[PDB]
Amino acid sequence: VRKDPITKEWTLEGGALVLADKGVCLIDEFDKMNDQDRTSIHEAMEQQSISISKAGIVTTLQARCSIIAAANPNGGRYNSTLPLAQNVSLTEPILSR
Amino acid sequence: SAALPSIQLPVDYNNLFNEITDFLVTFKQDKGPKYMAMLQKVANRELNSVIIDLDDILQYQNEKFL
Amino acid sequence: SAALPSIQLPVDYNNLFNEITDFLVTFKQDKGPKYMAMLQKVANRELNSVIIDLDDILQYQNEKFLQGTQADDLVSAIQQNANHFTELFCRAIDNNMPLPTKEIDYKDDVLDVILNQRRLRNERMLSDRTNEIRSENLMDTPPSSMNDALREVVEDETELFPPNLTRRYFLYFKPLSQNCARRYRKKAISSKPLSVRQIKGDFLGQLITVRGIITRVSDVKPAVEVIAYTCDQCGYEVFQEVNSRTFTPLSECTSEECSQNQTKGQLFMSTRASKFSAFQECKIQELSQQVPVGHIPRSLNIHVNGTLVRSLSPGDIVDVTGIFLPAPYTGFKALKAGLLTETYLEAQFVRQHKKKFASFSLTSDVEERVMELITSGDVYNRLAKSIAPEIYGNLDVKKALLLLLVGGVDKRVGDGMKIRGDINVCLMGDPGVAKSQLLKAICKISPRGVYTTGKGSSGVGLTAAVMKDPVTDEMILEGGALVLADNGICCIDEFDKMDESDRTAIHEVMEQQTISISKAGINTTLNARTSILAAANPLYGRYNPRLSPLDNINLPAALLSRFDILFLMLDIPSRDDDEKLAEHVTYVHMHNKQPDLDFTPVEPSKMREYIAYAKTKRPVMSEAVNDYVVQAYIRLRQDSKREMDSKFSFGQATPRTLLGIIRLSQALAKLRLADMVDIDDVEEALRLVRVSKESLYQE
Amino acid sequence: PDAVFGDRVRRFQEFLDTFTSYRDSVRSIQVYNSNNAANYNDDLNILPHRIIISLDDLREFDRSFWSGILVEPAYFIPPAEKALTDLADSMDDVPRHPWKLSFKGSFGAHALSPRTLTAQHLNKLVSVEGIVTKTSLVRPKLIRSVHYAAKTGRFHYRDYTDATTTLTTRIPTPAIYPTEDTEGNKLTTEYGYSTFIDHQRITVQEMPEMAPAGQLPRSIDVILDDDLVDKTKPGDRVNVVGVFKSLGAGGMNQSNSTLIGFKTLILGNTVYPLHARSTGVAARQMLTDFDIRNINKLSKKKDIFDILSQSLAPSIYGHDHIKKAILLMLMGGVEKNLENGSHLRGDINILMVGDPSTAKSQLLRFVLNTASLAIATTGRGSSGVGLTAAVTTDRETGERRLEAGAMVLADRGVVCIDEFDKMTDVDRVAIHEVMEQQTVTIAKAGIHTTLNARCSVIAAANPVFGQYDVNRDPHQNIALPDSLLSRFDLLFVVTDDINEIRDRSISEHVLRTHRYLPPGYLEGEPVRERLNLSLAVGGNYNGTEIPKLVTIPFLRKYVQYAKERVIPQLTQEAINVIVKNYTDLRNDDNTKKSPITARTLETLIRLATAHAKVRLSKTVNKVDAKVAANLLRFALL
Amino acid sequence: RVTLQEAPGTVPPGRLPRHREVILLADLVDVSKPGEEVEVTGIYKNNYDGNLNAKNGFPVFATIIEANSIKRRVFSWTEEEERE
Amino acid sequence: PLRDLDSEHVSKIVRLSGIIISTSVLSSRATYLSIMCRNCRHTTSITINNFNSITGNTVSLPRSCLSTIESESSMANKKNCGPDPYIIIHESSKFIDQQFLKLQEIPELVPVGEMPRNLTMTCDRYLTNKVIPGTRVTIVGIYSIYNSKSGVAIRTPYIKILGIQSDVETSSIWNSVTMFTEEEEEEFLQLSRNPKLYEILTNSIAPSIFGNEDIKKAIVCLLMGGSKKILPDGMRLRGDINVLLLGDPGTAKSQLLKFVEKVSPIAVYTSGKGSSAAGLTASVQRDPMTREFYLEGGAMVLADGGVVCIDEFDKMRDEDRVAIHEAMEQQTISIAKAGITTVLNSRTSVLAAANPIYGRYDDL
Ligand SMILES: Nc1ncnc2c1ncn2[C@@H]1O[C@H](COP(=O)(O)OP(=O)(O)OP(O)(O)=S)[C@@H](O)[C@H]1O
Ligand SMILES: Nc1ncnc2c1ncn2[C@@H]1O[C@H](COP(=O)(O)OP(=O)(O)OP(O)(O)=S)[C@@H](O)[C@H]1O
Ligand SMILES: Nc1ncnc2c1ncn2[C@@H]1O[C@H](COP(=O)(O)OP(=O)(O)O)[C@@H](O)[C@H]1O
Ligand SMILES: [Mg+2]
Ligand SMILES: [Mg+2]
Ligand SMILES: [Mg+2]
Ligand SMILES: [Zn+2]
Ligand SMILES: [Zn+2]
Repeated sequence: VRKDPITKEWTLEGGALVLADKGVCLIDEFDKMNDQDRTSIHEAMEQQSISISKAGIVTTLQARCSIIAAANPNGGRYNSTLPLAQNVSLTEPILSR
Repeated sequence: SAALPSIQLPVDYNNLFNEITDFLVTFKQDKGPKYMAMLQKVANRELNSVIIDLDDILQYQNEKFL
Repeated sequence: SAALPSIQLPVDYNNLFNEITDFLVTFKQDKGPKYMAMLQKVANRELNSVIIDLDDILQYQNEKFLQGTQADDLVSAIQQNANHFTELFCRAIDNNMPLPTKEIDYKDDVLDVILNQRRLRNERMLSDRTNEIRSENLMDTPPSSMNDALREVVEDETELFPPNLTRRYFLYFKPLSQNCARRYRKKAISSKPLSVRQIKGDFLGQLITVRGIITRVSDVKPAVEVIAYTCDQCGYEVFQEVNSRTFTPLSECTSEECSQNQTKGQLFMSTRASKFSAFQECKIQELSQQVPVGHIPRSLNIHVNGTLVRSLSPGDIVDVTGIFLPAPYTGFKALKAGLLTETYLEAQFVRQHKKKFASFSLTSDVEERVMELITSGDVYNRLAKSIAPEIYGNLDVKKALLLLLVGGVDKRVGDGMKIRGDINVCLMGDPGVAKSQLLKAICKISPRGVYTTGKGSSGVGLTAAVMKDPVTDEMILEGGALVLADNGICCIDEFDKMDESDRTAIHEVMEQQTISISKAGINTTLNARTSILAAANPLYGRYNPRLSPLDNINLPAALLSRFDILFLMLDIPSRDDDEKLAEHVTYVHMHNKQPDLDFTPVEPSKMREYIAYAKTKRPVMSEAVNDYVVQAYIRLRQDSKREMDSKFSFGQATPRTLLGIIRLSQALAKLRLADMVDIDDVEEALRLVRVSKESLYQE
Repeated sequence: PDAVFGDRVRRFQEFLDTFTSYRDSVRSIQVYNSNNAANYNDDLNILPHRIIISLDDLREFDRSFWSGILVEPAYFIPPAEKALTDLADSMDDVPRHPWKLSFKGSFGAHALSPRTLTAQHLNKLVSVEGIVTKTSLVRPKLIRSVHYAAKTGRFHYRDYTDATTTLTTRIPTPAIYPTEDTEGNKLTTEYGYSTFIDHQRITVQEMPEMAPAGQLPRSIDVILDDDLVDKTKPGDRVNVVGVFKSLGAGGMNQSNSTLIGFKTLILGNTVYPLHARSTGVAARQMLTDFDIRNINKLSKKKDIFDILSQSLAPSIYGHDHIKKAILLMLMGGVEKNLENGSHLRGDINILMVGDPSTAKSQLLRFVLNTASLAIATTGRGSSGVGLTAAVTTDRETGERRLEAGAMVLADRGVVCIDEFDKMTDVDRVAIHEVMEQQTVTIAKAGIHTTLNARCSVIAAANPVFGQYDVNRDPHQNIALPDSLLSRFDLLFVVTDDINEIRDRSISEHVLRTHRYLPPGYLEGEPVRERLNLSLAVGGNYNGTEIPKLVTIPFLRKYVQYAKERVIPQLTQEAINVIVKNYTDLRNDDNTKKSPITARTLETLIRLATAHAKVRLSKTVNKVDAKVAANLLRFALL
Repeated sequence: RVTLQEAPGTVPPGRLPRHREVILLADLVDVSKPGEEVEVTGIYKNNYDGNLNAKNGFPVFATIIEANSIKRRVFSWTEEEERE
Repeated sequence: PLRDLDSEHVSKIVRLSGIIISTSVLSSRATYLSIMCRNCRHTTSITINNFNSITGNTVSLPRSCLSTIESESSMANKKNCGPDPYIIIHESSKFIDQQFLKLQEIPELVPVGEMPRNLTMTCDRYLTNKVIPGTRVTIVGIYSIYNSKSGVAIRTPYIKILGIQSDVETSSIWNSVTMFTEEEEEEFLQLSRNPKLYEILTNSIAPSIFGNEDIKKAIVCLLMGGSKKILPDGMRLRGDINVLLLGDPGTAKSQLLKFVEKVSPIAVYTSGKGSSAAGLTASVQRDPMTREFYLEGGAMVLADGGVVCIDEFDKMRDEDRVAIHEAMEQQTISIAKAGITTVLNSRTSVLAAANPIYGRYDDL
């Protein structure tokens, strides 16, 4: 929920996951997201919904979006002797979805 | 409001109206009451004026005092 | 009319003005009258401010009561109407002004020659009008009656400079003291100091005293009271009074010659002929002991005008006596209810709880007290034991804290470089040795003492920060704690818990006595001449003899070398000393005071004035003491070389140790009020250095 | 003169004649003022001219007049104030400001909240409970201005009125400031003869306990006058009784032309600071003579320390010495302020560390519930700014101003810190100053202040291995700095050791506690929760009126009485005992959980003083010193 | 009101792309989404502002384009598309 | 739809769906107001029944006194009262409340390169305080016009709210209902006499999840809860149960959490690190309009008297850890910030799920 500095009005942005409802979300460089985007992605693939409690707005938004992600291996090169779990920064709950 | 303030006066227009009605009904000067026959004559279009006598009212009050 | 009805008040200003005029010429304190001599000094351009003391007025009224005559209570009338009585006293003073004995010359102030020219112009106007009316000779006719009538017609016909435009003095009301009110059964609201919470709306218009700490002081600015305009058309000078925060200028001339004429002249401002005041706005804050439970301290505005400017500095515990006056409302228009007014205290008198060392003067009163303290005997030990009488023991610690308060002699060399004279002292030890209490005591004793916490004070709270001053409407650099403790002792408790920025700031301050800030706000160098007293703990919170003294002291070698004295304060459990410490602490808890009755501890004000007298001396060192110091330094360096490899190392001997020895010797010579440094001062300094670390660590 | 105004004046005069309590309350105020005036004349404080009026008694007397005040206060309150002023002037004939009214009792449908306030409650007397957020500066408002004409030497005056003083609206007549009189002479303002009445406005929003958890809260403005200013600080829980008034014209003038609407604010008649859990208002209660007599009867008993301690938390088995320590902390000791400005601690700090599920947080919550000014704090939830203080910017003045943290707001109170071991290092360094030097020093950009933070601290910690280990040294188990352990007066290690008989006793106590029913409640009915708000003035269940164990409301009376009344002093018989115990403890050889410094002697003195406060004794005796030493020896060993 | 910017493929190398304000009337609203290339025909007229521009010190006017027509330089299927 | 509102809908009743950003404070409008002339002392009453306009006074006080035009008195005592001579007698005036709402289109259906559009709405009387910000509503109202002082003759549109219908109703303490119909009471008592109530209530818990019958029994016990206590000494003992489910992935733990969230009267499903923009525990922030402390949100305070289903309980922040601890035993959250200190109720049953390290559970 963001305030425009000039318009001086509030806007509720659902983000890319809510905005791609009944569509597809294309996430480039899936490996290097921050913690907030990682939590948003986990909530989007877990319950297919995104909950917001900000600036007096408490609601949930539908995030029924198919996700196609692109990622690079750890170190920039894939290791065949090592499984995929230790080749990415993604943890098990976000990888199994 | 305080722009139209109120005062208490000894006159009460409810009990006075009740006394007026009782005087018009129950006054007998000495066919039936005087002002009840006057009102019957008015209602039959035989009279156009009703004259209220204050002597009759004073008589009524002094009988009520008796 | 009934639109502006009248009331009868007990006050009558005519007999009160007569009483004021009688008091100014009759009161003799026990050359002639006091205030007549003061006015003679003012008229000779030797004095700029007239201070009216209400104690003198109360004494005058009481003497008039002893002769039996009736005199009104002028003191209470001044206490309730100080704003009117300021102008009443100014008019009474202007009525009987002694003639200046000294002749005006080219070295006098511009204001003095301007007022003299105005006075001469007034006499010339009066003489010209009297001559003109006498030359008219209207009736051609009792010489005294005609002279009186001519005087009145000349006086009300001419346009003269008013007395406000011919005054060279500022008048202030000194509050009556509590003692003089106690002598004569008087109960004065002006004498009792109030907190800023207790000053309510019913105190407006009164002369009251507020007690508190000064937080912010504005820059001195010229606030105009009356603006002078000149007119080329008529030659008149038109004066417009100003009593608001903002004014509008005059455009067309309002003099009588232009008002009568069809063609109006145009006015031009003359800054030199107008009247200004030195103006400061100060914020006074409620003291910690005056704030109730769980409340935030409040602030009050103080307006400082005239010659009282620069008498208030931030961080000063002060009693400010002034007139509580209302101001126009400043704030949102929607939130105001009726005729809301802001408040300010027009300052009249300033009393310092801790007198500054630079303001010390060798008057007659301080001389007898200093001489008594000298002839009492053993001034050094007595002053050391009286710093914190509550804290048992720590004689050498209190001795070096007293040397910290006194400090050495700063050195300026002709090439421009300087050597600091301020001592820096560190107190590192186990918890429960009362080093925080000693730091608080040193802060209380020193006139400019700032107590800080290692994490409570951040980087911006120590050096500086740029902020906007709205009264002067300009960006100024508000200093931190090191600025606030300038030319004073800055006490940093929990020194080991500081972050690297604060460590860097202290690292520069202890040697350079300046802070060089080059940030996005300002590129400046500011003077911070603090004498720094730190308190600290070891690595683990406790001292262990297993490690070397350098190992368990988290202190880098450079900042270790900056400290002139470091005191290890070890809590070694011993049966004999614990008895004395326990009985001392328990006596302090029981009789609420020091147990030892064999000597009287020196009062903190007495200590402050003696240290102020000691700081005036600048001792020098002769050849013999120089050779003694040189040989001592050589032996110290050799001993540090020998003990560097051993576990008994306390660091490496440094030229800063030589400077510390010289500084401590000079401070000890200052404490003797001597201009020379002897051998025994150097022996005492070396003894303090040795018992700082080696005597207690060896045991 | 109005007829209904006079009739209502006579009716309130009859009401005041019926209830003599208001009459002799007026008489008590007048004799107090006259006594202070006589003392000022011969050799101070003045009471305001207002009377607390119970609405329930008025409803018992005249229901029509009570409903008139509640529904239309503008027509009914001024006659009542006039009648009170006439009665007060009638009793003042033998020995000037008009008397005011304050309302208490049940309001019914008019007991509202800032969210519940709508415009149907406008022009009505409403009671609104909430939390103070903004408190404006107390500003003097000019009522009468007095001026002097020097040419004639005469004192003139002018009176000024606005819409916020009177309940019923009148014609706004703006009288300008008189600077010249009728004949044109110069007038000089006589400050000190003019009349200024203090004025404040506060912003009361709904309390976060009953505010909805999701959306923004609602707030109202309250106008306060000379006797109601500085009764509140931001963060207080308040009940404001006043008339919900509307002022001005809502843009209906041609000059005004916007949709702020009619501005709405409460003309406050009464301000009650209520005590809530973990707030800045101290819980105070009226002490009757029966309660003082009972407290004095318990003071003479010899087992009183064992009665008050065991009656603290009877639902928690064991931990008897912890109960004794909590009681002695609630007593608070005596602080010393010397002639040189030095301050010596009086408050007692307690730290408890040990195994989980050992009734530590329950004891913390008990002390939060039973102390007058206890404030609860957790470890990682609060930070350095939230604990000591912070700096914000005022909107009106434009300058920086202070927010008092958890430790400053608990001045002369208890700080209940839970999960003490997870606090940050900056928090530890900040609280090193507060636990001993009892102050908070602020040195920020432009602000250098010192705030009083005189507090008692209870901390609950957890060993780094999760469970306390007997064979390990306690320094590794506690894993806290030595300075922090020296700050705390008592340190209690609690071990969840398993024993069959002891576990049987614990289980029986827990089940007997779980077989409890409140009075007046059915078997299947769930117990209802009512949020505890108390007005601030100025295993046996059947503990009622000191039978065996002291009930909690009477225990608070005992604690309050012992704090305000008795201030004990040391005597040499206790001094020899405490000196012997301290010098022995410094030279003992056995390993202790807490290290021994010079602070331990002061802990002994504080515990002896607190035990003397338990006994209601003007002096500290030898048995007090013995109890203080034997309580500390358990915590040490 | 629609902000029309020069397409970056047609801008000269060192120069910035110019922009204009296009006013769309009753039937032309919501026909051009942001980020798409359109070609607009319209009257290039002069907007009126009170007291001109005080910052410039010159009687400088702003210009707008009142759009007469918009041509753009959709997932709808027909029955033929269905049978395909 | 909100984007399809044209100029053909102006001063027409339209029905439009959306979400609500903010509900303003209740302004006070005047229905009946009594006025008095300043010097003429003429008393008049104005009754206003049109409150649906914004930014403009469609009804105002008269510009001149009405005593002269009425000619009410035979005496009729040049006299001019002046421009705007009437003052409002507030003690005899009647007022109502009015609210401004801001409604955005649904953020699910918005073009990617566009800021979503919103409309201002005015409601009054019994239509105020009927919705909270964030709920999805259908508004019936008049699409109308106001001029706010970018086009020589341009107007700002707004909606005169005539009725509000809520598509979904959020679950909370204040939105909960405690009244019950008599037939529902008869049905609930008749259900309780079934001796096989435990089996039906365990079977009804997640019928689509095979196995885990003891976990279903745990869920039933979680949903019922225990008896809360208020003891005479002041300390309270909680009745809510806390159930943790840790085990190998792909075992319907998250599905059980989702079913508990769907079946509970009040419940919040969240992760260990919270939600995308909804925090955990309790969040105290400043008010966006008044810069004052208030409770913004948090799963344990929005679900007081309910269940918080915390998936991924192992990954968690330290402040969240300590606040969750205080919420699990004491069922309260203690917040002591720089301005506000409070202890607020968090009476919530906690159902948490976690995954062990190194993937699968290790028996060694
Ligand atoms: N020699 C002493 N004489 C009198 N009081 C003492 C002495 N040593 C310690 N105390 C007291 O012991 C207490 C210790 O308080 P502090 O002054 O904070 O000690 P400390 O050295 O600052 O401990 P820190 O802060 O961990 S370095 C105070 O109440 C002191 O008055
Ligand atoms: N016993 C089961 N009966 C029915 N569906 C099941 C069962 N076990 C797993 N599933 C399904 O398998 C999928 C795995 O999702 P969940 O098991 O719910 O995730 P989870 O592993 O429990 O939680 P994690 O550890 O954070 S991935 C879901 O679609 C479940 O419905
Ligand atoms: N000695 C005891 N007597 C009674 N109840 C106890 C005791 N010890 C623990 N409990 C119970 O254990 C529960 C756990 O809370 P608590 O023990 O306060 O946690 P912690 O010890 O971690 O603070 C409490 O509800 C309390 O009733
Ligand atoms: Mg310390
Ligand atoms: Mg616990
Ligand atoms: Mg899962
Ligand atoms: Zn001129
Ligand atoms: Zn009129």
